[PDB]
Amino acid sequence: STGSATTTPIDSLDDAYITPVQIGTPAQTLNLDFDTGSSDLWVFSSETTASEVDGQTIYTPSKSTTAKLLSGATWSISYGDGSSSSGDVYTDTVSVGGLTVTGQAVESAKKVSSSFTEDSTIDGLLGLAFSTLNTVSPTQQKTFFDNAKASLDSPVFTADLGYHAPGTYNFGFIDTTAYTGSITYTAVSTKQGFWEWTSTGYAVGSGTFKSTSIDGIADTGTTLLYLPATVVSAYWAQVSGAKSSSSVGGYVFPCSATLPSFTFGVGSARIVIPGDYIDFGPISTGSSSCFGGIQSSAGIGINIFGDVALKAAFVVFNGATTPTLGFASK
Repeated sequence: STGSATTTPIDSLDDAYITPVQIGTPAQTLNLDFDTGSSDLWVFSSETTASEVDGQTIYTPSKSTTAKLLSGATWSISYGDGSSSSGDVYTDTVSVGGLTVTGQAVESAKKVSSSFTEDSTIDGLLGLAFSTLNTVSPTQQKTFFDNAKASLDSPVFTADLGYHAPGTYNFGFIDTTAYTGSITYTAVSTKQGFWEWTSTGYAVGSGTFKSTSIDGIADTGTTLLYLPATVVSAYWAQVSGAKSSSSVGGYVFPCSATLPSFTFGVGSARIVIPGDYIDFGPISTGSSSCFGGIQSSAGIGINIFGDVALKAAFVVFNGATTPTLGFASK
């Protein structure tokens, strides 16, 4: 089997991407944030605290003939931006882009933190990291990809995120029309439950490439590119007026700037992030100070190849017995 679904930016900055997911019988379609950095599929629901729902589409398990309470199971998760959610668990039929999993754990939110409430366009998350990170207790549950894997034509999914435009998540096949040149594959460590890999270095603009190992995670659920302070300083030093602002919470730059590109290494291959992808616009409405898309990972504890990096590439998440990651230009 295979699946293919379009993923759409939630706003003009590509702050996140949503992908329609069919849950239950008859189908209830919710727009979920596919997140290769976590492993829980959770949704706004009929059980969510009413004051914490503001415009989201909810899953109502009582209206699904295939929903079953997973007795005794609870979940609770916290994300890297400080947001969180928790609740109980159903199993139900879940389909993405024509690919169907029966008995998928659908984690129903009883509580969500303020930033989720405020994100009216995100109806939940669909985790695509390794199932060892799934938070369901006392019986850990498998991700959608883990459940679908055996049935897929090939045990892979791909992320093809658009810049200020829709893109595609495919399951079970590699669309050889969706990228240019060849796919370069690179080793993955699953020791921390992430799609963790090591970039071979970087360049700023038209500058020379610096060969240096940068361990980090391919994370579709994180907006920006978070890299070591040395790398980030070298980038922003090429933008007149750019500075790190403690009050804003990262590097800002004059909105009048033309940003240089940023290149990262994948083995001997190179992915180029155009400067425009690094612009996240005014820090507040009407400001001439703009927020940067490359930020320091210092104090996160891990480097994160988020959407800013991933949207510059066609990315293969290869879930073979020994997982790997592939990157191609597009």
